[PDB]
Amino acid sequence: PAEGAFTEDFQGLRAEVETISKELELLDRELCQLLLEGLEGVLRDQLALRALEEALEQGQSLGPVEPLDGPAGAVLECLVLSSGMLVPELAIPVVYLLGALTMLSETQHKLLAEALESQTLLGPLELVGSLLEQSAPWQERSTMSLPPGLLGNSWGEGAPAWVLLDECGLELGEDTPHVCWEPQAQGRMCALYASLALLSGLSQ
Amino acid sequence: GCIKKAVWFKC
Repeated sequence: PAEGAFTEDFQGLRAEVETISKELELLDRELCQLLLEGLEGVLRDQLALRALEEALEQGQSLGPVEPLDGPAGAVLECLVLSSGMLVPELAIPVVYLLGALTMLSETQHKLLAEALESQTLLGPLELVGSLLEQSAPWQERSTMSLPPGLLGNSWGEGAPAWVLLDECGLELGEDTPHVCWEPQAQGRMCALYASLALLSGLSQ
Repeated sequence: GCIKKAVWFKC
């Protein structure tokens, strides 16, 4: 009593993400930098993530936004006209990002703020995307040969890439197999991939 | 050839 499968594959997930991440509005470098500084500060504060998500109202807000304190306000200033009205084409990709971030832990939000601050989004994006592509089918537990250290990522217990993946429910090792795919990790790994792709897209 | 695109700037 439905069409297609319950679950997409990596190609389908990447296509879904790219309908947003590859169709973003163009931002001038100064506006782009202010937006990224704002998002970095929002990722470091659980209340700022909530306040920003509430202000955007999934793109349904009518009327000028209420001014917010701190980083959530700094992001809102990059998405509104001088009147305080939200621009849907600027706000809707941020709504998708906030939606994906709801699946991630506070530890992962702080690591994404560090990745943003250090302009290191592509490394983690490639690692997560490669693990999602190579772990087909996601319903089955499997050991993988991909060694994250050989892709230029720091790898070992407590390294940023290690914590980011461990927080998804993957089983990690310092020796091969470095990563074991667990079906329980599907949602968090997909959300992490979408969040890194959107942050990379927003960074232009 | 050239093409016109919309670019958002800080006020």
